[PDB]
Amino acid sequence: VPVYDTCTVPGSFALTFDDGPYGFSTRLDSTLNAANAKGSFFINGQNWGCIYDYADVLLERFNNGHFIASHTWSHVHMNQGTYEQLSHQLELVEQAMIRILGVKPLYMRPPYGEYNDVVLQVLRDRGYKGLIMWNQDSGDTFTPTPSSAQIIDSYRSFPEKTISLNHEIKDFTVDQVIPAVIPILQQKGFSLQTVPECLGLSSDPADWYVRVQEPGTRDDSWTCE
Ligand SMILES: CC(C)(C)OC(=O)NCCC(=O)NCc1ccc(C(=O)NO)cc1
Ligand SMILES: [Zn+2]
Repeated sequence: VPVYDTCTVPGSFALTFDDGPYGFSTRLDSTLNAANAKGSFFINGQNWGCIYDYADVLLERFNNGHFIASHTWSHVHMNQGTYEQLSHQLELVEQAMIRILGVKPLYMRPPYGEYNDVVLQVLRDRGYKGLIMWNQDSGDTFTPTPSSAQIIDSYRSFPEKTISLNHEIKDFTVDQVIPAVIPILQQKGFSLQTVPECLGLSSDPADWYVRVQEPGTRDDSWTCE
């Protein structure tokens, strides 16, 4: 399975967000949508909330041209897992997306940026088309953590074709950094694209997923317990 860390489209720039959705996600998506900016979201199943509790955010995201991909169910260190454990960690996110959205993801980003040959083999066997890394880190999960002002200033020098790592579980990323950096990036000529678009893969959202069935209605299976 191909590994990607840099966009190819001239002028493109990918704002990407891990570990969500979260309690600030409707604000984040409103900010992106107001600027016609597209985000790439690498979601968990049970990590900072249960994916089924975020079904409405997920449906908005899915229907507004944002890219949704897997970050594993439990945010595991994938190099420590057996083939079977990793398959289960991916399957569980696939199943949530099937129930909520009717589709399976075709892409994923490994927690901690950690992957090996077992990970790549599982992704191949499960039909994934790519493993998505990044090439600039906002620093929003560094510890000690840089200030929002510092992170915004770093964004002023991230070049074209950046795939930037952010975490939407950080309130200041949603409320301070992204509202400041969207105009910085758009006004200097960058196109805020999803990762598949910026890789010269498809710009059609339907090409980022595999349709399985019609979206389900919430029932007692929509649980992480
Ligand atoms: C147990 C918990 C989960 C609390 O934290 C950790 O152990 N962190 C280990 C940090 C690390 O090794 N490298 C830097 C890094 C890059 C990307 C990601 C990631 O997954 N972004 O979404 C995480 C870390
Ligand atoms: Zn993560």
